[PDB]
Amino acid sequence: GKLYTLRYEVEGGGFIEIATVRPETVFADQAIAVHPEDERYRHLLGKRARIPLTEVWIPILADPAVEKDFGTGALKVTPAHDPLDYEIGERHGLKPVSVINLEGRMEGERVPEALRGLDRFEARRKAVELFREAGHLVKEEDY
Ligand SMILES: C[C@@H](O)[C@H](N)C(=O)NS(=O)(=O)OC[C@H]1O[C@@H](n2cnc3c(N)ncnc32)[C@H](O)[C@@H]1O
Repeated sequence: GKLYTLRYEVEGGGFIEIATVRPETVFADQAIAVHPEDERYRHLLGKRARIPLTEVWIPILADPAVEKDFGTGALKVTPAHDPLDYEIGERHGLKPVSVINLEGRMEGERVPEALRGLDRFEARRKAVELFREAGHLVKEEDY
């Protein structure tokens, strides 16, 4: 597998970078969480970030469960698809949004048209290319 670092547009200008090994779940993001003491993102608390390939904006919020040394230190939170995110979601009242159905296929208005209906694994590969082509892929690392 690979680790992808994506740049999400920030309200007012600029970007915040997030790392993930599950690029296909980006569309289910409900928040970007950062540790309240992280100087890299403190000034972004309270502003919003736009999910790549969508017109959806999500809050950049503070949560002490975030590890500054993991990934970029900025954690994309998808309550519907990760157990820790679910807890962050509970702490902040986030609404879980799922973009992968029980049969394992991508679904939902927030999912890019070219990805709807694809099985999760093919969607992962394709999502990376859509991100790359659109200028959201900062980098990729091999395990
Ligand atoms: C699917 C995403 O929405 C999910 N947040 C996630 O991180 N996906 S992941 O598989 O790339 O990440 C693996 C695990 O490491 C956790 N993790 C990654 N970065 C951090 C961080 N900076 N602080 C705390 N946990 C982290 C993720 O929440 C998840 O539990």
